[PDB]
Amino acid sequence: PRPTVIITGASSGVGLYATKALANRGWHVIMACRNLEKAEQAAKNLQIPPEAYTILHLDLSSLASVRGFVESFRALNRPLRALVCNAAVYYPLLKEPIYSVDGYEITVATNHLGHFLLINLLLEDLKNSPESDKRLVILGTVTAPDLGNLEGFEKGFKKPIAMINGKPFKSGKAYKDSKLCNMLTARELHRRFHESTGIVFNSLYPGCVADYVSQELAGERVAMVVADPEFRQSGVHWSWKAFVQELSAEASDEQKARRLWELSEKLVGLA
Ligand SMILES: NC(=O)c1ccc[n+]([C@@H]2O[C@H](COP(=O)([O-])OP(=O)(O)OC[C@H]3O[C@@H](n4cnc5c(N)ncnc54)[C@H](OP(=O)(O)O)[C@@H]3O)[C@@H](O)[C@H]2O)c1
Repeated sequence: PRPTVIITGASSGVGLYATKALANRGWHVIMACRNLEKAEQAAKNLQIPPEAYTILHLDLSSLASVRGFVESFRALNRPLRALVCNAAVYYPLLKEPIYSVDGYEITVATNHLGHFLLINLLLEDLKNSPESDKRLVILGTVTAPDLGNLEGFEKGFKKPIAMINGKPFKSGKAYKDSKLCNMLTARELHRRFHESTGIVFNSLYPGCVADYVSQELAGERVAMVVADPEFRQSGVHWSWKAFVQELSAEASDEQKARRLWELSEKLVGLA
């Protein structure tokens, strides 16, 4: 019946090669992508058997699209074994911010807020699934950049607010802030839900993937964290030969992780 894993941002890079690696291991991969034609071209391009994947539309920068993707996935009537939050956007050259359809600065909106809504919905599916070895894996970063007292979120994160700490827009820092949000979400997931659900919640940094380690190897590392018994440990950040990486003070701040969660629920319409 083939275990089922959802991978966001599966049409390129780490996510595409993770799709390849898990399809090779006998999994059925849901490629959750925003450009359906680029995704089908990429899967064919890597010679992934069509039995092993299903492409569904997901645009993380639109909260309505997130809910639409979840609807489409649930219509397949496939029990979920794992979720990989891999998609990310980075805009190195912007000097002024870009806002999502929902009104949110696009880097944080895509990399954190859209994933945050997706996680909260698909947690329901992981809980209900009868699989015994269920995992939610978040792609993190090397930096283990600062959210202040989350003033930008406390005020609702609408234009002209463009940074989580409410200070002036900086595009490179917006990216790092968004990856710190990913790390804090992985930590709060473990704290709140690991004992209650038995789901393994962790993160990983696969290495520096110019395009240094290859995209193919990075994808294989994602597959190990998803599938291999040696990585069945909740609440840890894996880094590379793999080791448990101690996190920064800000990423280990449990009050901040909880407050980020509460404010994020509000911003995505879950409160
Ligand atoms: N590259 C590195 O060295 C490195 C290092 C550490 C961590 N990471 C992390 O690894 C993960 C993947 O990175 P990558 O290097 O493989 O980058 P990538 O090749 O540019 O792939 C990013 C994927 O995310 C998707 N994406 C962007 N916006 C989206 C949206 N609104 N909705 C749905 N999907 C969206 C992209 O879709 P499109 O194909 O349509 O553009 C693309 O498939 C990220 O979380 C990144 O932070 C990367």
